[PDB]
Amino acid sequence: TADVQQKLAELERQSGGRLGVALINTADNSQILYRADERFAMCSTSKVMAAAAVLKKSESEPNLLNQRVEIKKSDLVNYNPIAEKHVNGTMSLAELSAAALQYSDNVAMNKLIAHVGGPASVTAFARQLGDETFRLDRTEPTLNTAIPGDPRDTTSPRAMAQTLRNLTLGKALGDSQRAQLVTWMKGNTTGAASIQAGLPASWVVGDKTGSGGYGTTNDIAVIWPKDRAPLILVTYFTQPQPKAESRRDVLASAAKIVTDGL
Ligand SMILES: *C(=O)[C@@H](NC(=O)/C(=N\OC)c1csc(N)n1)[C@@H]1N[C@H](C(=O)O)[C@H](CS)CS1
Repeated sequence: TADVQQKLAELERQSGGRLGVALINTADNSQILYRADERFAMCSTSKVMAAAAVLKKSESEPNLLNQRVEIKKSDLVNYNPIAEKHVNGTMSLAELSAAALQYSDNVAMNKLIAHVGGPASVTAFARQLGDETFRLDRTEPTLNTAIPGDPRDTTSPRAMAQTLRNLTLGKALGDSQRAQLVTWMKGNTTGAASIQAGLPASWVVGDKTGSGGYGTTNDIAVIWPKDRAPLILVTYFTQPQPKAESRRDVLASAAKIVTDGL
């Protein structure tokens, strides 16, 4: 629609920030892009890549997901809703992926990064997927700084949508891993107010939210509307003021504007 671009434009200005958007309609492989080629701080939406990178590995390491991992009281960071229940205990990689994807647990992310060899190797996995834009550079919690102009821990809407389609729908992962990722994302607890709040209440959403400094509010989602082919929707939104508040409603409006007619 001619209007869509102009609507996202006004949405962006009224919202007073920088709005990145990339929608893939698997019905006709069409796309809606808005600043789809600019870098945005990923924030916790980065957690999908790390877990996917662990999933990839398990394909070539029968278990891997069952390996236990020590939760040291030293490990705790700023947001630890599941790990904190296992200090001086362990959690499987399967349990950390789940905890990272569905509760945005920051310790589990750090564990995931650990077991794939640091952020550079998670980036190396993105390259094995043909994603040339994704870069993980830091650990939790500092990778969420979202300091403007910084390129650390960023990607583009276009890159992340194609990648997320490859992971949840395509063949980046074996059939069993693909299904596990989708179950995990389908079970997220943090997304109710972001992409999902812009869709009909009946559609099924698997999403990973992200938030960070400068009012940065992100969400990346695979969507299965009833009686339709799925959509991949990346919405990234960032703000000038370092202490600007989150704006999850911006992401819902964006999802609102790009699905009108679907
Ligand atoms: C990841 O992007 C996730 N949050 C964090 O990583 C947090 N801090 O790291 C800098 C954090 C602070 S409070 C909190 N709940 N998380 C994003 N935060 C949102 C949110 O609504 O706060 C959800 C967690 S409910 C996941 S996204």
